[PDB]
Order: sequence, then structure tokens, then C-alpha cells
Amino acid sequence: PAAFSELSLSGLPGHCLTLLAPILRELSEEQDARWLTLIAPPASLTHEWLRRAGLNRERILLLQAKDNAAALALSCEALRLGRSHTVVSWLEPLSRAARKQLSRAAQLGQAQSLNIRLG
Amino acid sequence: PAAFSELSLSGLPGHCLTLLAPILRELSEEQDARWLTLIAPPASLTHEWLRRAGLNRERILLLQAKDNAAALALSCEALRLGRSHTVVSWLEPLSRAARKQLSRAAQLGQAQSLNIRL
Amino acid sequence: TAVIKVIGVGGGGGNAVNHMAKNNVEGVEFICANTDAQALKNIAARTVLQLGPGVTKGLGAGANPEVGRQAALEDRERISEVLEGADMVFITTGMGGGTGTGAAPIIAEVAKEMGILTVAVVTRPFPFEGRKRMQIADEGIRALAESVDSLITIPNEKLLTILGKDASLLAAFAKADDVLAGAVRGISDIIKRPGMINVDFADVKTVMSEMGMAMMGTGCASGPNRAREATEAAIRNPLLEDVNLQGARGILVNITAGPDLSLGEYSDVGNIIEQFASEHATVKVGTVIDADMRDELHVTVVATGLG
Amino acid sequence: TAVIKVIGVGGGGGNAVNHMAKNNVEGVEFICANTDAQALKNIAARTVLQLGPGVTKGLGAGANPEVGRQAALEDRERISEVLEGADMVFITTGMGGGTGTGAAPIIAEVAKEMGILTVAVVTRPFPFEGRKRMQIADEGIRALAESVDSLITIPNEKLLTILGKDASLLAAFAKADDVLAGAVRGISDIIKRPGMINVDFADVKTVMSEMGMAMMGTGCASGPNRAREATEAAIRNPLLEDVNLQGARGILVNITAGPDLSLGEYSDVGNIIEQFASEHATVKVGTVIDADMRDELHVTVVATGLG
Ligand SMILES: Nc1nc2c(ncn2[C@@H]2O[C@H](COP(=O)(O)OP(=O)(O)O)[C@@H](O)[C@H]2O)c(=O)[nH]1
Ligand SMILES: Nc1nc2c(ncn2[C@@H]2O[C@H](COP(=O)(O)OP(=O)(O)O)[C@@H](O)[C@H]2O)c(=O)[nH]1
Repeated sequence: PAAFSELSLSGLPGHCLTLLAPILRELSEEQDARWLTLIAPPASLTHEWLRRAGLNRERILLLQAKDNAAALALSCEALRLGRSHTVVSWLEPLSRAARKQLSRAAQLGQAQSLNIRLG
Repeated sequence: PAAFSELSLSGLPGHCLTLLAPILRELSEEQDARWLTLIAPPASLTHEWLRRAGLNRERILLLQAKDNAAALALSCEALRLGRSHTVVSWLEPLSRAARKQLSRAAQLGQAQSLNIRL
Repeated sequence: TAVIKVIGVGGGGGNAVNHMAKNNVEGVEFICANTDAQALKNIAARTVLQLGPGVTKGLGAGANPEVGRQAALEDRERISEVLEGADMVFITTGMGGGTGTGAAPIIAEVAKEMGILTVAVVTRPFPFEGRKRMQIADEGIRALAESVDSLITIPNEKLLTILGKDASLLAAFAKADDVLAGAVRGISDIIKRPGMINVDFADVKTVMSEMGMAMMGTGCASGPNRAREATEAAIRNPLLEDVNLQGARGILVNITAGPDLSLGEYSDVGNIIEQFASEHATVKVGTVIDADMRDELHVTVVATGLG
Repeated sequence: TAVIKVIGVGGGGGNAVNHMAKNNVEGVEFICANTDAQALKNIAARTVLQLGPGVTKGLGAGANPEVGRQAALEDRERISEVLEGADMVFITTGMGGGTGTGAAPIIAEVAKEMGILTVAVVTRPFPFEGRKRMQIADEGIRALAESVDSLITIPNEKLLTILGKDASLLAAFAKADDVLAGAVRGISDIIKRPGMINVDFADVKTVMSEMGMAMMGTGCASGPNRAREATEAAIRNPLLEDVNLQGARGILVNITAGPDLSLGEYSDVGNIIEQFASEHATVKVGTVIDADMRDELHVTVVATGLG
């Protein structure tokens, strides 16, 4: 069922990144013939890191946003449009309201909303 | 660098498992010629689920424990022994002193301690 | 969650089962079946089955295998009941007497009729017991092989080699009890307390089902080369002397060790086994981690479908 | 990260760049280089470079390319200073005048000496401008072509046709400005605003470096089949009329759409293009997502290494 999930990684920054890679890599290969959309990921996730992480370069869309509020609206929109099987956000803080908003948007697009928190 | 890391997953139990699978699958294939040791994972992580999850069947050790106190102790011993590149735990709650113990054991065994909160 | 039941038949069979119930054989239910009513009193086994109260009147058999067989035929129903629900049953007995040699085959028929994987673990009499008993044992064993999936044979004669100077009447049968326990423990543990996820009950059923005669060898070692030493020791165990490992259809290996078991040690045992196993054989290497075990490493090898 | 600089040379080049600065075309530094000091005052570009103060004394080249060349030769040093640090340079000018056709080749030489990827996007005069300018333009395009990695020569004549009746003196030059901006933006957005991670600067260089003559076509569509419509439109764009896509050594494709771009649409574009390109041609399809764009899908195709 399309919904909201949240993944948190704590530890050394390098460890958090290497633990993230397999999930993003896996997601980029999803059977659902749609995009893996990443929204306003941290500066650490450069296009080079993403390519080195072995993600499927033909099935990923990376969008930017000026701030959390913008990333939140952009995330719901990408989910809403239903062109991505998964929309990955890097929002923190994230309120129960924002989570509901993301969840609703995900249902409308028959997609998955995944928020990631590093630290 | 040997250390303690924590991964938390919030959402439908089925979603959490699906997201966790890729990590465990890749961990079971680490180049480091050592075990991937799983300490008292939740009942949902049956041997069947781990096999169907695609993990390398020949490079994983799954050890059970009666409760959190025992699982914490077994995790540190496993880490300390240095026979695993990674020792995965499923401990919640986890005290500051507890994380300290885990990170010390990891360094001693030159291994990685990973706690998972579902 | 497999339901494993162990039934000791007769005097020797009961002693082995009661020894198992007292040592380290977890995850299984113990049953003692005997025509001798007095032998079933105040014992470790939680379940007892007094065979043929009408044929023997609880007085036991007189080393007469026909009495044992008739008593078992009388209780086919009660044998069914005691076995109901098992996914696997180990039938252990000392072949050569009356109750064990006579009733075991019948108990096996019932288990088979019920579609339960059945493994017999029995001993052949010591040479000092006489030709008569060895003959009786051989006949009972032949009758047993007709209804068990795997029939593990433990020739007591070999126990004397193992014991050597430490042999005595009490020690000889004590050794028999312990070896029988190792057989049940080695297999049951792979099913009940596996440490790895590569061997499931189905895999065990595959190496055990409809295989016929079998034999085992055990070994243990400590130190830097423990993996190779324990494995080679199991292979050269006198209980596996007269067997062409390369001629066996099935090979079940039990590796028991503490958390200090290294990946390399695991691959070492596997490599050694593959070198002796035939390419047409089903080979399953299950691992059991004893959380409190250290330095020692045990290897149990069960060769099924011999010939 | 890649430093991209755009230099408009002469009057027309200045207007083209000023248009670029007031429209999209993000991630690039704009510079107007001219001999006419008066034209460098009321413009939008933040950087200006008055060419040959000593030669023209800031009065322009009077439409004589030789004067434009002498002015550029005078400031070869100031040109290198302005280009310093750039990883890519776009040189745009209206060929046919004095400053642009005379100075552009010199600026290109300096860029070439510094090892900077240089792309020139210039126009040929409208026929209503006369034979003199057209002749001057032809000679200049030959000189320019020898010192730039890729040269897009846009024939204004085609634009006058594309405008039809809306064609006015002002509209015609505005159209040229707009087409020039489309060339720069199409290529630079792939470098500065890629939505996907499959095309990096190195990829663009492969398509652009030491390629020679190039041309581009643009198309846009909305609705259900916009992917095919926009791509076909870009290919049938009159600017690519007399151009054989199969003969182009390189093909750079810019897909620009909002968040409604589907994975299928991205695939259709590449399908249609691989259909026209040769198997030996280097094809790069970049994707730029405009966060607040909707329904419309733009496709820009730049064919390099023509012939
Ligand atoms: N494991 C074991 N075997 C025994 C023991 N005593 C006798 N046996 C063996 O089992 C055989 C059967 O003898 P017994 O058990 O007395 O026969 P039953 O009670 O009539 O079936 C003998 O021939 C011995 O080889 C004992 O204490 N333990
Ligand atoms: N894009 C564009 N081209 C122009 C414009 N005005 C003139 N041109 C073209 O550029 C050529 C050069 O004229 P001009 O720029 O005045 O020459 P220069 O400054 O002496 O090099 C002309 O022949 C025209 O075709 C304009 O506003 N925009």
C-alpha cells in the first residue's frame, strides 16, 4: 500500500552514506517502470557519488529546492503527479502534518514517500 | 573505521522489512572474509525470510538471545571476538553506556556494530 | 518448529533415551517403550509406552524377539497415539534382545504408515554377547530397514576400539548410550537450533528420506587447526571405518562450535567433505552455534544411502 | 561547478547576450565585448570589455572587419583575462559587421590557446542587409571555424521565413536573439542544471570538442504525445532542414520539462533520436527538469561534426 516511511541513519557521516547506497541502488532498479525521484538531497549526494553508488543512471531524477518548505511542497507534488514509484525526501524537522501531507500525496500518485534523516 | 551505527525505520512493518532487505543482502556479501552476524532479530526475520531476501546463505550467522540484556551482551561478545565484519543488533531502548559498550567492542574486534530500530 | 520425537525401545533403548534426556539433547520429546513394566518406573523420559500388557503381563520379553513383535502388534493403536503429531521420529534400540529387535520394526511400520520421517539409530551387539544375539540383531535390522527412511547402525564392536584400555562392562554400554545421543543430537540440532540459514528441515528430509542404511562418525578438536582435525577425526572415526564415503547417496554434516567459529573454519570443513563425497551425493552441512562454547569445534558426519 | 562564460561580440552579439541575461540562461557569466564604447553602457550584462581603445578610440569598427580584428589583436591580453578560469566559452555574434566578424575569431584563438572548450553560435545576415555584409560574413565564418571546437551558424534568412507576416525589422532581430539564447541555454542547462545523472560535463565535451560545424533544431509540445511531437518538431525545425542527422558525428539532446515528465517519455525521445543518428555517432540525451513547468515538453537537438 502506497504510504509514508522514514529512514534514519546515525553514526559517522561516511558510515551513514555507505549504508544508504544499497537502498538507493535497489530503489533505482525498481520493477515499477517509473522514476526514483530524489528531492533536495544533502550536498553530500553529488551526481558523482550517486553514479559511484552504482544507481541506475537512466531511472533517477534529482530535483533541487531552496529550503525545507520548498522541498516539502516539491516532494508532495512529485508524489501527487504519480510519475515516480518513490519520492525520497531529506526533511528534518518533519511535522505530523507534513507527514500526513506527504502520505496523502503518495496515495494520490500510487507511489511511495520515503523520508531520510542523517546525523 | 570500526564504530557504532544505528538505522531506524518507521512505517508499515512490511515496508520496513522491504527497505531493510537490501542492506542485509549487501552486508552478507562484504568483501571482508568474515561473517555477517545477526543477534536476536525480530520474529519477522525468519530463516525463510532471510533466504527469500537473497542474503548469501553461506556467510551469515544468526544467534538468538532470551532478551535485550542478553542480546546486548552477545552483540559485544560477537563484536569483540572479531569473527564478523558486522554484528547487527535490534536493540531498543539503548542507553548511552550501551552504545559505548557496543562501539568499544567493535573497535576491539575491528568490526562494525549496527543497531536496527524497527 | 518441527516436532521431533525420540522413542527408546527395550532395555538398552531405554537407557540411551534416559541418557539423552539427562544430557544435552534439546528440542525433542523422549519416549520409552518397553514390555518390562518395572524398567519404565521412575525414569527421565516424560512419556512411557508399556508394550503388550496382555501378551507379556508387564514382565518384559525374555530376550525373545517374537514376544517383542507380538507385544508391539497388540499396541499398534497406542503406538500411533504416542507418535501422533511428529514431523520426525528417531527410533533407538539395542538390537539383539527381544523387545527392541521385535517391536522396533513394528513401531517403524506405524510411523511409516503415518507418513513420518523415520530415522532408526540402533546398535549391533558386542562380540562378547554371543552369536545368537548377533544373529537376532541382524534379522531385526533387516526387518527394520523395510520401514525406516534411514537406519543408522552403530556396531558396538567399534566402541571397543574407541574405548581401548578404558573399556569395561559399564563403560562399554555407557559409550553406546553416549554415541546414540550424539547421533540424535547431531541431527536434531540442525533442525532445531541451526545457526546458519542454508539448511532447513526440507534439506534434512532430502538427505534422510528413503535412503536406507547409514552410519556416522564424530570428531572434535581445539586450537589453530581444529576445523580440519575435527573433520578428519570424524571421517576416520571407527564408527565410519567400513564405509565408502564416496559411495553414499547422502551426507549430513553437523558443525557445532561457539561464537569463535570463523568463516574460514566453516569453509575448511565444507572443502574437506566435498573431497570425500561423491558428486552424485546430496550434501548438507548444517551449523549449530553454542553461545557458551569456546575453543572446541565438533563435527558430526552422517552418511546415508550407503552402497 | 563548471565555469561557463558567454561573450557577445559587437552590436548584434551584445543584443543577443542582453536578451540571454533578461531571459532564462542561468549558470553562465555574460560578457559584452565591443569597440563601440557607447554600446557598452546601457546593457544588462555585468561584465564588459571595450575592444581596442587605441585603435577605434571607442567609436566602433565602422563595419570593416579588419578594424575589428586589429582591435581584438590590441586587447589579446584583456581577452585572456576575461576568459581566465572558464571551462567553457560561448562566443556569439552577428557575422557581417566590423567588430563581430573581425574580433570573434581572435577571441576564439585566445580561448583555444588556454585550452577552453569553445562553442560559437553566430548568425549570417538577413538578405535585406545586402551583399557586402553577407560577403564579409562568409569570410569571417571561415576564419572563426578554424579556432572553435563547434560552430553553429544560424542563417537569419530562415528566421524571417519562420516569422511570416509577424516579421518586422525589430521582430526579426528579436527572433535571432531568441534562437541564439536557445542554443546557449540548451547546451548549458545540461551542464549546469542536469535533472538526471547520466550526462556530465565530460560527456558534453565529447560531443562538442574539435567537432567543427554544427546546427540545432528546437521543438515543443503539450498533451498525450508531446514526447514524440516535440522531438519530431525539433528535427523538422527549418534550422535543421538541409541537415542529414545520420551524417553528424555527435548529437546532443536537451529535454526540458516539469515534474510531469514520465520515464516513458524520456525513453521515447531517445528512441526517436537513435532512429535518425548513425550507430557510429556519439549521442548524449540530457534531461533538465524545471520544477515549476507543466504539460509542455521541450526538445533541443544539436548536431555536431556535420558532414
Ligand atoms: N545403549 C545401550 N545398549 C544396551 C544396554 N544394555 C544392553 N544393551 C544392548 O542392547 C541389546 C538389547 O538388550 P536389552 O536392551 O536387554 O533387550 P530388550 O530389552 O529385550 O529389547 C543388547 O544385546 C546390548 O547390545 C545399555 O545400557 N545401553
Ligand atoms: N541577434 C542579433 N543580431 C543582430 C542585431 N542587430 C544586428 N544583428 C546582426 O549582426 C550583424 C552585425 O552587425 P553589428 O552587430 O551592428 O556589427 P558590429 O558590431 O560592427 O560587429 C548584422 O549584419 C546583423 O545580421 C540584433 O539586435 N540581434
